[PDB]
Amino acid sequence: HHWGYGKHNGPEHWHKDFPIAKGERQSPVDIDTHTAKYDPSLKPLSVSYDQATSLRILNNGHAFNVEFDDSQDKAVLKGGPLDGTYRLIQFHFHWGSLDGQGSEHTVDKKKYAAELHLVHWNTKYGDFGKAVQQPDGLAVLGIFLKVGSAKPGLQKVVDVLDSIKTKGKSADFTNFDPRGLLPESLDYWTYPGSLTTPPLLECVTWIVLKEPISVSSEQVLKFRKLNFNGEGEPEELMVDNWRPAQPLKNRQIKASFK
Ligand SMILES: C[C@@H](CNC(=O)c1ccc(S(N)(=O)=O)cc1)Cn1ccc2ccccc21
Ligand SMILES: [Hg+2]
Ligand SMILES: [Zn+2]
Repeated sequence: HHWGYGKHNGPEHWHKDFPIAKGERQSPVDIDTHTAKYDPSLKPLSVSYDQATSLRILNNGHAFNVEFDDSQDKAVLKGGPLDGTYRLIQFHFHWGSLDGQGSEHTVDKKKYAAELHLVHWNTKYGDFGKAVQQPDGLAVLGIFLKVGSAKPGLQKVVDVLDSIKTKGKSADFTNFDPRGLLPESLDYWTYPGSLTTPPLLECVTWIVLKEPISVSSEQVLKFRKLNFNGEGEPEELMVDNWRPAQPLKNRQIKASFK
């Protein structure tokens, strides 16, 4: 009865309504560093978020999304393994109920406390709706979060969570700079995959950053006080909204560094 991350409608049940869940290029996957192939022909990533227009933040019952104005080429991603220009449309997180779990992708079986997804769509296709119908329609920039010192750029996001506590609530969120959530280095692994939540469409080129960002115990704690439920329903904490690693099948993970 509409997907979730619970015992009764969680990841292992998604295949009943979304048959593609057992396909050939499903995400997330485990990054085995010793089998990733160094590819010297990969180009440096090109992140241009200087004219980024954030609009609002909302709780959709699965996670919280900060949306951006993508009517024009304001914030894009170019280079790396990409072909063409991809527009930033929204970013969201996946997190756990404990510091030792949260991320969707793992590195050599190791799980991080959470994972950030910056979602972009191929401008060649006109609009997001069309992009989700093509093999190279999306580009998701994934960043891992580990518990340590505080991250300044994340605090503004943390402060407003109280106003979007339950399903369906939103709040205006203008003038937010995404550049405050990037690690120093832009080295990455890349592979062809899918969305990690229903519809689970196989239209994504995944770009996972090697270097994770640090956030405090207090910062992640705040994420854990959100609700899956809308106002007036019984309370169900929003935690562990992540999908388990899927088999790689016949794909190869390419690294941009040695
Ligand atoms: C795609 C959904 C919207 N979902 C996403 O855009 C999305 C983006 C990134 C991730 S993640 N975590 O992999 O980065 C997950 C979801 C709408 N929608 C629902 C049914 C549906 C059918 C056709 C087209 C769009 C449709
Ligand atoms: Hg697709
Ligand atoms: Zn995601």
